[PDB]
Amino acid sequence: LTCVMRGYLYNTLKTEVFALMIPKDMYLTWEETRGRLQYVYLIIVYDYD
Amino acid sequence: HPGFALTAVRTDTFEVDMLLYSGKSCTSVIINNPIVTKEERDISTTYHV
Amino acid sequence: RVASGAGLPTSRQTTIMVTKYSEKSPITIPFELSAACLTYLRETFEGTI
Repeated sequence: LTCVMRGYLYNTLKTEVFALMIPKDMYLTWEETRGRLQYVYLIIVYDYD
Repeated sequence: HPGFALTAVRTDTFEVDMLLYSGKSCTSVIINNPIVTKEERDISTTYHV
Repeated sequence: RVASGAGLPTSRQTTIMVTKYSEKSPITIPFELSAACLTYLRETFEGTI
């Protein structure tokens, strides 16, 4: 697998540009209306049950 | 009947076509040639005129 | 001005000076091109049909 450390995800000719896939139950959004640019975070939260 | 007689106020909005008259050379407009500005990315470049 | 008859106050000279000013209202429209368009515009790979 070739993986991207810093950049966009695209073909050899940038003829197509790939998206990042998030499984639905893992997706979070916290504002009613989003601003133009939004940053993506990965959160791991521990429950002490 | 309660012992008062209230008066109601409301505004209705009407959708209107306008007609506008203006005399010959009533105002003078001065313009420059449009200036083009680049912004560069890996996947697309955008031009602002 | 109009000359006055007996008993009525004669009208004095006046000089009235006014100034007017301009206004500004720039406009902007963008257009954008994809990196594949920029690649294929310049580059001719092997020259096939």
